[PDB]
Amino acid sequence: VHRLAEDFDPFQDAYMADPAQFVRWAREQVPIFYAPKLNYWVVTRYDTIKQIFRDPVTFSPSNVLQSFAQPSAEVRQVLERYGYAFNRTLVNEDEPMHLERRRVLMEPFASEHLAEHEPMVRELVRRAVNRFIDTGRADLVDQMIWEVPFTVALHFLGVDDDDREKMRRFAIAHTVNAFGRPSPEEQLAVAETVGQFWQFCGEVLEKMRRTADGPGWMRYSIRQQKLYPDVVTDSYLHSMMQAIIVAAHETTVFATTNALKTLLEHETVWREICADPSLIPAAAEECLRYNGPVAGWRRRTTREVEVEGVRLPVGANILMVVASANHDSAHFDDPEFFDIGRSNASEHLNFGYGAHQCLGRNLGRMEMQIMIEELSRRLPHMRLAEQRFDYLHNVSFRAPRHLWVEWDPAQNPERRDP
Ligand code: HEM
Repeated sequence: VHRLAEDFDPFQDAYMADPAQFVRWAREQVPIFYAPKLNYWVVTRYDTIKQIFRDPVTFSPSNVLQSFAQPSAEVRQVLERYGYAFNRTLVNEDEPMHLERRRVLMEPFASEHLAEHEPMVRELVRRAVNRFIDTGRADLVDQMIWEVPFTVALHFLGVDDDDREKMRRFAIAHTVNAFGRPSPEEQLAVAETVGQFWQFCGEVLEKMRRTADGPGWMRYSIRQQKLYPDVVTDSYLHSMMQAIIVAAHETTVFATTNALKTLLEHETVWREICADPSLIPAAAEECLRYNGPVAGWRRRTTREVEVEGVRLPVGANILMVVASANHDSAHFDDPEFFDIGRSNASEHLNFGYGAHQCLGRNLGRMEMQIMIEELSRRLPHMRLAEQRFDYLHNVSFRAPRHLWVEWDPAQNPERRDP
């Protein structure tokens, strides 16, 4: 138990594939421990994690997007060449300004406004499945799930048709760079893309200011800046395109990939949702609890504070193993039961809790639900193919990189006889 704390290393297959099992020892008997390989304190229980999320002044989100790689002089030089001035934009932003900015920018995330995006999501998903449904073997990640949430994010922002086509090359992987230990080479490749995207978005922001009464979050926020000029700076608005894409893209990809893996691995449940699609919203919620995209999330203390009887110093790094909380028998009855009927499944912590709780969570849920319904209606007869599941190593987000499935196209429901 002393040994497991000293040896704690999340940069390995077992933490990525099943973090809740990997730390079950700690959830059961060691609710806080220091991990000297990380210089992080690690918490694993549902109520400890809710307590930390509940106080954003004591427990700052300043380290949420902090890379574990050693810092890069070449990275800084590339970003300064492009005039990069990305702000800490909501997810890792401190009080008091975070809640003031969330108050003025949150309206377009309301369920009533996200409802306008539903036809576009349905069309993207139908068009993606059309491109592979007649083949009989496909990787659901590379052949649909990767791209759909990137395009959805650009629609939520209000990016115009020509600009979305020019943005295809910016749909890169950010998870290892922000939450893991990228090589010097990967760090520099991401920096170059980020700087180029900063330049591209400066130009999009001028155009959006010319059509400020048009649709989407960016134009909403430009109109809010006119009402609250001392709350919304120009560089914060410039930062909002990247912030939303990072927030909305791989999160949703990982959630959907995991949900499909779990539903196909639990064949009786796949059969149930193929028979009764009204079960899909609740099923997607239990997928988030049982096999969610968030392994871990982070905070840094701003004052000495007692957590589980241990007084942490100022500036202490905390890893909250959200997947462990989501498997915690002290909150979830029979947590190893994958139960799509679970009434409290939405009490999972993949969207956080409290002041920074995910603003886009209902759009993420809608995308998951539409992708599951399209595949259960048009490919009920598919099955997971034999394959190895590989996870990129990082502290926060987990999903297999590929998800191969196979089926008989002649038995597709849209071709099958009555
Ligand atoms: C399944 C998909 C998603 C997951 C798992 C997810 C997860 C998260 C998490 C863990 C946080 C931090 C919560 C906290 O500290 O309490 C967060 C914040 C946020 N997410 Fe999401 N997210 C998802 C989808 C999206 C989408 C689709 C958007 C945009 C439309 C989005 C926008 C945001 C924003 C703007 C924040 C910052 C809120 C704040 O700090 O006040 N997310 N998300």
